[PDB]
Amino acid sequence: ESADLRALAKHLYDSYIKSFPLTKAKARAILTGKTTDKSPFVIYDMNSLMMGEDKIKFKHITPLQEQSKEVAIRIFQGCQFRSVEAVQEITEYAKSIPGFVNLDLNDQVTLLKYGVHEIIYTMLASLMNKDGVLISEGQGFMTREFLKSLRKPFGDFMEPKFEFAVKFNALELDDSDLAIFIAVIILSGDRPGLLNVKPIEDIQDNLLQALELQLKLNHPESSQLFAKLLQKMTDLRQIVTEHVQLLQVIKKTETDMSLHPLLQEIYKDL
Amino acid sequence: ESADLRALAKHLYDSYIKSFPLTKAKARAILTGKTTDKSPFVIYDMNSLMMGEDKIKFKHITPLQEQSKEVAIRIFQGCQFRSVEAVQEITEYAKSIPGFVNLDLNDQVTLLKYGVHEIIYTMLASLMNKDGVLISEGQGFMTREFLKSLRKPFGDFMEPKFEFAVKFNALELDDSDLAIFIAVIILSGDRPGLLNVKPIEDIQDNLLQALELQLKLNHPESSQLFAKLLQKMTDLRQIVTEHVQLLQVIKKTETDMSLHPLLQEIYKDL
Ligand SMILES: O=C(O)[C@H](Cc1ccccc1)Oc1ccc(-c2ccccc2)cc1
Repeated sequence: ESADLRALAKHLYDSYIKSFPLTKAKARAILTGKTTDKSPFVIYDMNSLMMGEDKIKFKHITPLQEQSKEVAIRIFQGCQFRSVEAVQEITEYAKSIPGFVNLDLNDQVTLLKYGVHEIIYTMLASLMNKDGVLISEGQGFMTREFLKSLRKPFGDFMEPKFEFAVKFNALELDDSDLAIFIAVIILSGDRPGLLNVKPIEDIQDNLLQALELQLKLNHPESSQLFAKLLQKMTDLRQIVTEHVQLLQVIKKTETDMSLHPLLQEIYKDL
Repeated sequence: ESADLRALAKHLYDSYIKSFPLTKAKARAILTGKTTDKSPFVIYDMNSLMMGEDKIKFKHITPLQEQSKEVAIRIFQGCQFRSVEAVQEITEYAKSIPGFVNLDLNDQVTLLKYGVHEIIYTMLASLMNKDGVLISEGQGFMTREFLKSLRKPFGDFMEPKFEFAVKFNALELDDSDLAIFIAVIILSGDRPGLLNVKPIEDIQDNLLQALELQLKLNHPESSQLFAKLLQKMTDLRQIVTEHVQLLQVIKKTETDMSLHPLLQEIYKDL
């Protein structure tokens, strides 16, 4: 019954909004979109970063570039802190999806563990455009040009995403679309370790139906959109694979240090 | 109109039969040991592989292996024969896809370059069951167990495809289904290098409509099969990749060998 799907879509959309601070609507208005009433603090150079990290609401480190920690490492470490926040926001949204909390606790952990990266890159695209990504609750903007002028290892760290984001955003999806999509991702069924796949695919199936209806009604002239969105899941997978790679590579730069114990402890890998 | 779509499905199914000698239909008939009009010779060890050259058209070596192109090599030399055989075939099927031959000559080469291996592992699935795969046009059956006990590297060339096959075959798709799915794979548009994307996406958007109707009609009691099928394309991409990196391994540990030109031309790391 379409009566239930429309209902399921509104529920999830509602949770998505109350779960994620920066929405794509809120992000798009700030971005390319005009809507100028509080412009962001651009970061196009080493000086932009420095001459700004001391005036931007950031809770980790301040501008100190001169034989005192490097810029390429400070930015990466910075994205890990934030991704720990996102993981928490995603976990909360996961518990709003009908059926998720009723699943075996182990599988819930497995679904989150293996779906968090795909969700993050999907939402990252809401903050990015061909020229950069919004930063800090949408208070800054780190240009795409800067990010590529980063150290030898971090130079390819964000370029692939930018390429994915541009294609993904061409779909012109809104938060009500992304909400259902993000749920489909969480409720996969192919994640390794699942103890009871039936309920998971049962829910994904119901989420997939909602998503389909949501796209037909919300984008009536955008043919086969549903199909395009699902085939984007192939792109995210590579994005996640390719990500664990550069990670292992980075895991061969900074390592043995006695001050990282309880700090590294908080930032395992995901 | 859903009538042109049905006509497209029929058209495609028709060219599919005309380009592929061993359909899933014939393959399943041979695999269901019940149908004994012509059963296969089961390869599951050296003696079997050895005797396999008597009841099959195995032009390879029957006697000693190691000091004369070991068993492993022999098996993959043939494998290589099949891919090129499949490429030429898939290449023939592609020309039947409406509009494909009208695309930019270069894009045609790109659609095939990235499409053909995803298609080969899709169709290869029709020849597998949890236990093994039919070889030499169904005349033979090589055990999954035997294939996995080969030399350190060659040993794990097929396992990831058997795992794909087991879950992909659970979808119970038939030749008329795969025909349209196989066409959706080629007419991607997200393939690297494509000079002209719009025209390509107009064809695929057409192929996806067809496939959607085909699945609803041919598998009415199968919810979200369409979606399930499209997500399977993510598995395909991954399989292609692990494969190439394996090929790169042999390329270094076997300098006396050779990866066929056509396959070499198609393959590019990264
Ligand atoms: O990569 C390819 O194009 C094919 C794809 C394929 C794999 C399994 C069944 C049918 C096709 O798989 C090959 C794997 C190994 C080899 C090979 C050839 C000579 C020596 C060592 C490996 C050739 C093809």
